[PDB]
Amino acid sequence: PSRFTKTRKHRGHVSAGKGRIGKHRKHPGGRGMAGGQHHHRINMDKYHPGYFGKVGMRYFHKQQAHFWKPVLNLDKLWTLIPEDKRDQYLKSASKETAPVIDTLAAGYGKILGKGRIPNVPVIVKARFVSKLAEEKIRAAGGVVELIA
Amino acid sequence: AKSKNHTAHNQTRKAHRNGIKKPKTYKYPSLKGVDPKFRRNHKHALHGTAKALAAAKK
Amino acid sequence: VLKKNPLKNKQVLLRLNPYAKVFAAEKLGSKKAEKTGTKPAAVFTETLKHD
Amino acid sequence: GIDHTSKQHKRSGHRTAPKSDNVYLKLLVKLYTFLARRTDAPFNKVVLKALFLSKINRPPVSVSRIARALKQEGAANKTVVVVGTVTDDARIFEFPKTTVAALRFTAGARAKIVKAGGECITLDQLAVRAPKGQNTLILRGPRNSREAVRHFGMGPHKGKAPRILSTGRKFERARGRRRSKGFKV
Amino acid sequence: AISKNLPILKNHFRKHWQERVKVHFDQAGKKVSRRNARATRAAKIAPRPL
Amino acid sequence: GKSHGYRSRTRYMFQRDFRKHGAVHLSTYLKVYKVGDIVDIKANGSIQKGMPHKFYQGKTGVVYNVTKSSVGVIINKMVGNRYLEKRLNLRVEHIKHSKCRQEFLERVKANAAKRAEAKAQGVAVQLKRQPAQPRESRIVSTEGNVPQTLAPVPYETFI
Amino acid sequence: TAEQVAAERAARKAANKEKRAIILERNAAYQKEYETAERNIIQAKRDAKAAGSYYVEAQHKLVFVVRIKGINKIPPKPRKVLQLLRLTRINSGTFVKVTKATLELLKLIEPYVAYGYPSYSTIRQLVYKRGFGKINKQRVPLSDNAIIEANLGKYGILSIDDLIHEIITVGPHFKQANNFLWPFKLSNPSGGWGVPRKFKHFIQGGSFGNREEFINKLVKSMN
RNA sequence: GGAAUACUGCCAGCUGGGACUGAGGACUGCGACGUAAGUCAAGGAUGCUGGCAUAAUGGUUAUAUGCCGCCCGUCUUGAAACACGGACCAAGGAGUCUAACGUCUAUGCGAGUGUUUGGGUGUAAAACCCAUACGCGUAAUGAAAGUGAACGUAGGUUGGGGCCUCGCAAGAGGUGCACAAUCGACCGAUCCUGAUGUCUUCGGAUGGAUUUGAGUAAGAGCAUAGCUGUUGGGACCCGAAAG
RNA sequence: AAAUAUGUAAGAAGUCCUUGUUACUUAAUUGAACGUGGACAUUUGAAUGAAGAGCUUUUAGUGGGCCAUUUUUGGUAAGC
RNA sequence: GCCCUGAAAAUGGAUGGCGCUCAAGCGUGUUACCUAUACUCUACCGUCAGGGUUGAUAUGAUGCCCUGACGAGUAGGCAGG
Ligand SMILES: [Mg+2]
Ligand SMILES: [Mg+2]
Ligand SMILES: [Mg+2]
Ligand SMILES: [Mg+2]
Ligand SMILES: [Mg+2]
Ligand SMILES: [Mg+2]
Ligand SMILES: [Mg+2]
Ligand SMILES: [Mg+2]
Ligand SMILES: [Mg+2]
Ligand SMILES: [Mg+2]
Ligand SMILES: [Mg+2]
Ligand SMILES: [Mg+2]
Ligand SMILES: [Mg+2]
Ligand SMILES: [Mg+2]
Ligand SMILES: [Mg+2]
Ligand SMILES: [Mg+2]
Ligand SMILES: [Mg+2]
Ligand SMILES: [Mg+2]
Ligand SMILES: [Mg+2]
Ligand SMILES: [Mg+2]
Ligand SMILES: [Mg+2]
Ligand SMILES: [Mg+2]
Ligand SMILES: [Mg+2]
Ligand SMILES: [Mg+2]
Ligand SMILES: [Mg+2]
Ligand SMILES: [Mg+2]
Ligand SMILES: [Mg+2]
Ligand SMILES: [Mg+2]
Ligand SMILES: [Mg+2]
Ligand SMILES: [Mg+2]
Ligand SMILES: [Mg+2]
Ligand SMILES: [Mg+2]
Ligand SMILES: [Mg+2]
Ligand SMILES: [Mg+2]
Ligand SMILES: [Mg+2]
Ligand SMILES: [Mg+2]
Ligand SMILES: [Mg+2]
Ligand SMILES: [Mg+2]
Ligand SMILES: [Mg+2]
Ligand SMILES: [Mg+2]
Ligand SMILES: [Mg+2]
Ligand SMILES: [Mg+2]
Ligand SMILES: [Mg+2]
Ligand SMILES: [Mg+2]
Ligand SMILES: [Mg+2]
Ligand SMILES: [Mg+2]
Ligand SMILES: [Mg+2]
Ligand SMILES: [Mg+2]
Ligand SMILES: [Mg+2]
Ligand SMILES: [Mg+2]
Ligand SMILES: [Mg+2]
Ligand SMILES: [Mg+2]
Ligand SMILES: [Mg+2]
Ligand SMILES: [Mg+2]
Repeated sequence: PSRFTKTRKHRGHVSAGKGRIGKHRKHPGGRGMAGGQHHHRINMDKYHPGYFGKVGMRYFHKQQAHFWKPVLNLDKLWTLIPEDKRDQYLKSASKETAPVIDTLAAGYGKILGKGRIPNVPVIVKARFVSKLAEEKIRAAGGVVELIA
Repeated sequence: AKSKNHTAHNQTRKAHRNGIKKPKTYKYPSLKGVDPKFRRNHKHALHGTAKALAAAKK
Repeated sequence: VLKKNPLKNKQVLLRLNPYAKVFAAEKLGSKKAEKTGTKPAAVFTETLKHD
Repeated sequence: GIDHTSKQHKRSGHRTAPKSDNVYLKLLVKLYTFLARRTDAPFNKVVLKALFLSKINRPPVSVSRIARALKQEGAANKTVVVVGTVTDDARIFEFPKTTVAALRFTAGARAKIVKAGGECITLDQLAVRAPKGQNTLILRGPRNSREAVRHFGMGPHKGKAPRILSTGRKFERARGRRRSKGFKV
Repeated sequence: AISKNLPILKNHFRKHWQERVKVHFDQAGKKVSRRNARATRAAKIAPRPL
Repeated sequence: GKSHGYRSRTRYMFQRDFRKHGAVHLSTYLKVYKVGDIVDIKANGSIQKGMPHKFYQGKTGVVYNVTKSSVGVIINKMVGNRYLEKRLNLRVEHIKHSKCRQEFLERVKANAAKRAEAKAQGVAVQLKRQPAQPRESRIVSTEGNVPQTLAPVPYETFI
Repeated sequence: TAEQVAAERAARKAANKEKRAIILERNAAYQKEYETAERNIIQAKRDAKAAGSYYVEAQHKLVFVVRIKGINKIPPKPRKVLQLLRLTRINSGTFVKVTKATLELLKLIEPYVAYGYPSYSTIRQLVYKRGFGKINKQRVPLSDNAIIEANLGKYGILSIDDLIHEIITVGPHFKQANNFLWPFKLSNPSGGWGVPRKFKHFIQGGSFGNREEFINKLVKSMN
């Protein structure tokens, strides 16, 4: 709200809060990003290195989520199993009745290997796995089932 | 329209407003620029002395 | 609430440092030295009045 | 006149009450301004301060940060204080008993803590059990973790992180970032 | 101009944007309309299911 | 145009001492430098390699590195309103152990010892330096010494 | 508790009675310590004269300093020194221990201050009338001996004349005792400065610099 | 030869005249005088006496008298200026709103978070309710193909609040979150090493390197709101010669 | 070859004793770094002061200057 | 040394004026005296700092209370109204 605003406290002092020498004027230095390569160069490398010039390959008609492979770390994994149904398998570790986890169903597309999972077998099915994700699932008596 | 060219007038006053101090000392300081091959081998004396001091915890 | 000076107002003088009581009582803001007879050597006054 | 050596009428740079208006918070604050005034016990004097802090200075203590702090030797039976809120962490499985005094618990946090046979008490509940902080283990969250502080100190060669609204290549990635385009930071 | 350490914005308002501004005051209004026309379509469409 | 080259202004600074030109003696190469050592800097202009820049002339710093033919010295340089920290790579010909640092260590040893002997009598010490005190009373004697008394001298030209 | 109060209250009237007599014992002693020492230097001079020699005194261990310049238009160095000697407003004063390392401060600071050697008399009236102590940043008058003991007790010093003693004799805890004393806020001299202009040297025609013994007559009109 | 006196300094020696002040509002402190009862100038004034009632006193106003005081506003190193604007009065008259943001603060929930496109509903632009998605966040790195975060109690060292143990204390030992400095480990880029294998060109284990990254190493974010700051907008208000 | 200005030092991040690590280094259990264990806490290593120390984030105005002592360049000089 | 000459400009005028000659001039010394928004003590306002205090105890806990220090200000920042 305006009543809360400095321009109310400035009422009665000349020049608002903008000096007597330097004025408040229409665009000194120019509108927008003028002369990033000239009179504004310092600010534009420092605060913004990289800005100017090209790098890398063009790609015509790139369609986002051709590249849709959301990631899931072992770090969690056991979250994709309903809170309650979870301790069931957790206390009864077995290659007999190991919980099948469909990660594609959960919206992911690649299991990444960050973290530690407890030593309890799991059927993990996903498109794509990190080499270590597999190595840690296998470590605790599980497997990876590649799906699509 | 010639104008004043240069001076260091007041520049001392300005520097001493909140200024000088020194520049912050640290036991275990920055090994920036210290001889690589001295460093490399030092990594290993360090691995050892630690590893060695594990021979007291178990 | 009010700083009282001990060099006036004998009471606050006595609060700080007693002995003032004996000091005053035994004079000794005067008190005489004991007389002696040390006379200055002849060389001393030769040099005083020299040139 | 006086040759001053110091800025006159300078106020300490220190919060003196909470900024908040939370009635209840001013009561906790009223509690410990009494406890810290009328006891010694360093612990109170600390919490009384910690109560004034802003939401950045009170980053969340996690449930796993608690689980780990209890693995400290001679810790397990201490009661961990978190003048701030405690969140839940899906990533620990074994979570010990112990009683945790905080300001707020997320749903899942007091869930974990209780189901492990443990307690979740408010601070004034703590205050009565331990007027002097007996067996309390104060915990603070990772402050320098904010997305905000990534950009603090942004400068050439500072290694920090640009304020760039929308990232990728073509986004501040060329001149001044590689020896091949002008130079490198 | 360019100054301070701020993100580089790209707010496209150089074009008489004000001439083509659509504020949806009739959000409430056209919800009622949208209903007073589903009921009234259900009415004439007899026991059929819309 | 103005000129501000790297060795500008140093016509006398990087000059050799009078009748001390040519070959730098071998004491300079036999001295051994450890990290943490405190060294004075003073360029030898005949050793053009590994010279300090003219600023660092006469400055004193600490060794942070010992390489083959050089030491790395850390200098605290004032720039603006803050001290900045500088890494210098100087050949041994431009460096010198600091005497006042060698005196300090001598006084540390000296202080340990005085402390030994003292405690090996349980007695007190005073190990820290006091500054030059006033002066206690004296009695000058006048024997052989009857004060020759002086006076001011009249003006007198002599050209 | 009605018989526990007088039980502690008169357990303090007891305590206060003893301290009060200890002080007496000390103050009475100090007197003679002075009385004798001053006497000694007198006859030492008479004796050396008698034997045809010259007794020469010990150089003064103590000076008192009064800033007599205002605060503006002072050069950085002496300005700094003026502060480190706690003399940051006109007519304030402090005591300084004379050693080489303070002696050169007084040099640097000289055309802004007037100093010399304080008598017991002056040091006594200065502390009595104008002595305040520094406690928790605060400037507290020395109304009762309790205040000094509370703060200087750890060093000896548990009366005002204990303070005075530690000052005029200089020695052990001069640093602390003297720092305990707030800078003295003197008035302008009642009776004038005795000189047409103050900011020449005392030798040149008055004020500023070491006026030696003469400091006392000044400070007595400022006190 | 024996004195005085001047000069200088000291007295916790005595004492007269004048001036300004009288803050505080039970007690509590330190004392002092007393053989004691008790008294006191001892942590801030009381006593006695008088005067004023169409009045003493005080506020305001006018005038006189003493001293003092150039015209404001502005740009400016410098304005009372022989710089500009302004004869007088009233009413109008200038940092806004919006889209996207920085920092900080408050609040909700929290590894999540955002009901409002829309649907439901209504006492009808409100309030109450809601399914699927979507957005931002929880993954980085590389130009890309791509690959993708525990040797270790998620490491070592050094400070480190608080807590614990001993102590009557002082102090000593233990544990030490946040934060800081440093060494190391992990993921991607780069340059090497190139095992077991294979279809002889595929594959890329392992171990490295003064290289490198807006990373990892028991998550902090998402959303509403406010001040200040940012960009575009008529963009604080009024102003061209032009096109 | 001054005066005035000007670098650094005046300890716990220290000192000494024992001996552990390493692929560096040495003819070499030699060194060099970094440590374990032990010893010294009264002045722990000059003075004075400290109105507290450290630290982070963000943002205003400014970016025409002028004057005096001294030093000093151009100019006959200048309120240059 | 002081004084005299050297010593010429334009409205009428300036040791500030009057006026001053063993000065009310020049050099020097000695006392007293006058006077700033500065110094000393005290009251009051505010600012900052440090404390004390709701144990049950008529009406302000962001409040009451004790203590110390400090106060110039354009452009400008912030706060309280
Ligand atoms: Mg304002
Ligand atoms: Mg202003
Ligand atoms: Mg105006
Ligand atoms: Mg203007
Ligand atoms: Mg990618
Ligand atoms: Mg994760
Ligand atoms: Mg120009
Ligand atoms: Mg010019
Ligand atoms: Mg300029
Ligand atoms: Mg992150
Ligand atoms: Mg870098
Ligand atoms: Mg648009
Ligand atoms: Mg445009
Ligand atoms: Mg419409
Ligand atoms: Mg339909
Ligand atoms: Mg040149
Ligand atoms: Mg030259
Ligand atoms: Mg020489
Ligand atoms: Mg070459
Ligand atoms: Mg008189
Ligand atoms: Mg008088
Ligand atoms: Mg005189
Ligand atoms: Mg005069
Ligand atoms: Mg006086
Ligand atoms: Mg007298
Ligand atoms: Mg009263
Ligand atoms: Mg009247
Ligand atoms: Mg006038
Ligand atoms: Mg006006
Ligand atoms: Mg002009
Ligand atoms: Mg004007
Ligand atoms: Mg004019
Ligand atoms: Mg104009
Ligand atoms: Mg008008
Ligand atoms: Mg109007
Ligand atoms: Mg409903
Ligand atoms: Mg650990
Ligand atoms: Mg127009
Ligand atoms: Mg036109
Ligand atoms: Mg055109
Ligand atoms: Mg210096
Ligand atoms: Mg700024
Ligand atoms: Mg700026
Ligand atoms: Mg600028
Ligand atoms: Mg300008
Ligand atoms: Mg000068
Ligand atoms: Mg003529
Ligand atoms: Mg004349
Ligand atoms: Mg003359
Ligand atoms: Mg005369
Ligand atoms: Mg004269
Ligand atoms: Mg005269
Ligand atoms: Mg006044
Ligand atoms: Mg002010």
